[PDB]
Amino acid sequence: QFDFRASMHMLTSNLTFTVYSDLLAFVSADTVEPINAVAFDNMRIMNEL
Amino acid sequence: PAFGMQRMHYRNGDPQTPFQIAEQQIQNFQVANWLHFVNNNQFRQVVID
Repeated sequence: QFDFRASMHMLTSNLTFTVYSDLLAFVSADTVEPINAVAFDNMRIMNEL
Repeated sequence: PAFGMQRMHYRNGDPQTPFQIAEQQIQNFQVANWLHFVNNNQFRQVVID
C-alpha cells in the first residue's frame, strides 16, 4: 500500500562543486640552461672538455 | 704522449691552466724548466720618463 506520510525522504547533497580533470594543465615548468645541469651528485653532466 | 703517461682530463673553468698542472705531474728537468717560465712570464710595470 502507498502511504504518503511514510514514504517521503529528505535527500541531502552539496550545493556547488567545480570538477577538474587535467591537473597538470595548471603548472608551467621550465628547464635551466642545459650547460649547467647537475647529475645525482653535485657535479654537472658533460663537464669534461 | 711523449712521456708515456695518461693524458690529462681537464674540466671547464678550472682555476689552474694545464701548463700550471703539468709542472707538478711531470718529472723531467729540462722540460719542467721551460714549463716554469711560461707560468711566470709577466709584464713588468715600471715608470720611465
